[PDB]
Amino acid sequence: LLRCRLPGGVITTKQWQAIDKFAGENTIYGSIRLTNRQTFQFHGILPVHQMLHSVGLDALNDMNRNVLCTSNPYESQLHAEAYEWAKKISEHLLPTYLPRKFKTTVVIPPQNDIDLHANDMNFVAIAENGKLVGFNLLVGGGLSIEHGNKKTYARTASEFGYLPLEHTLAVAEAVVTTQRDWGNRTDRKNAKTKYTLERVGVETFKAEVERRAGIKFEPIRPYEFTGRGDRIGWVKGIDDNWHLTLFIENGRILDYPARPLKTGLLEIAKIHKGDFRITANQNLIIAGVPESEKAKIEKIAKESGLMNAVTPQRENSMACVSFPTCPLAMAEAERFLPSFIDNIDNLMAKHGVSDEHIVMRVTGCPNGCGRAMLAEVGLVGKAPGRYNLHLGGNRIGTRIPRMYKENITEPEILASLDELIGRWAKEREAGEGFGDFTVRAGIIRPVLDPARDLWD
Ligand code: SRM
Ligand code: SF4
Ligand SMILES: [K+]
Repeated sequence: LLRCRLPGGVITTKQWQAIDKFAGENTIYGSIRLTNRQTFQFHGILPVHQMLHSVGLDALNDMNRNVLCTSNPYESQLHAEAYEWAKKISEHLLPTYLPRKFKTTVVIPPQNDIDLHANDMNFVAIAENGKLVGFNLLVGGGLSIEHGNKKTYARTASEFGYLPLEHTLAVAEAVVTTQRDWGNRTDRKNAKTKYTLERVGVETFKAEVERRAGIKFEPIRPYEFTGRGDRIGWVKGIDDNWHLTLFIENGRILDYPARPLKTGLLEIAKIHKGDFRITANQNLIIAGVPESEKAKIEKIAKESGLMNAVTPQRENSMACVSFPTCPLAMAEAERFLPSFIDNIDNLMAKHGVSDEHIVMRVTGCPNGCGRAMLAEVGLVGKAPGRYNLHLGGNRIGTRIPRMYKENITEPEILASLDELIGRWAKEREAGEGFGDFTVRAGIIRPVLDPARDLWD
């Protein structure tokens, strides 16, 4: 288990060739596993640092995780600056010993693909005239819980306010240090920013950030999100450039019989002009393809099975690694997802909603790596073949799903979803999401204040 520091998930093709080689000749699984934090992982490393170092990559005492950045903004020009800022916060936060690991993102509305509410510190980009002018700071998200422990909880991030671009690093540092100092010194399970905020108060925390940063936040500038999914397929970028996002189930890059995904990405990397972007959804964007290069790239991706069409449901589903490599796994996630969505696809078709989607996620244990706690339908592993079923989140990821059923099996999960989806298909309003609907229809009470009403 080695993991690289790759802000915004942008990786060059040169770097891609060096990791593809290593993955194949020096690991048990021979795979490249894209993670939901925009970086990659090798599994079963049988040196790695000199390999990383040689292509300019570095492997992260440091309580800092990979800083995310919206990978494919609708206003393509905004990416360059937002990415430059992600990269700067990354290097800036690089060595203080934090009580718990600190997660940070730079978001570009209206896309919340980086799933901000799962993170400690978030900078929501505010642009004017195609230029970033500042950020809206949201602080305090975290998804990890412990089964049966009502003192733990998933929490969404809180809005602190707006800050001009210039005050970015000072604020970033102030948040880190204030969590570092105020973080719970007695228990590690209460040491996350989300716990500290609830202990001292958002306002008490905010006032301190201001004092330390040397500024005063301005009121939050309007922003809204419309989704969290990737833009699978070709999208027009700036100039004559195009972006091809490839759907990769579980982000597992390996050559399968008749679907050489791994060789396919290597072939593309060899003729690709720009670079690649690893998404927060475990997919890969072949970025900056000249219009003239579209057919060449598409030809390879197509041959390799990288462009095999899947349903919208599949494209919007996610699972953590879990078995066989995770030591904390309670139930299958990655290896369970595919056949599981095979089942969901059938139920979707049975209900005439095959063109629809439900943000469906499966996490192998309460730690929550699969981000099931921000899904419309989340599966939290409890034991082999068993999961806690949570319902009631939303498409954009701003609501925590309450536990609906506990410790049940797939046949039981499927039987419950069969009935709920059927109701949704027939009783929903125009454009109404499944999560919102379960809450509107009274199928599940909403979680309005995580720290106080997440547990029944
Ligand atoms: C690879 C990935 C899930 C995936 O399939 O993509 C993952 C994989 C692993 N996670 Fe994670 N988590 C991943 C994103 C996160 C997420 C979601 C996110 O960050 O977007 C969270 C939930 C949000 C949160 O932090 O609250 C998450 C919360 C945890 C926790 C709980 C931490 C806590 O505060 O309690 C742990 C366990 C721990 O460290 O105590 C952890 C533990 C672990 C490790 C590294 C297991 C371990 O501690 O030894 C899991 C490794 C499995 C394996 O064999 O590879 N992981 N994990 C993600 C790696 C991200 C990265 O590149 O750094
Ligand atoms: S959620 Fe649990 S099982 Fe899944 S990858 Fe994270 S630690 Fe392992
Ligand atoms: K994926």
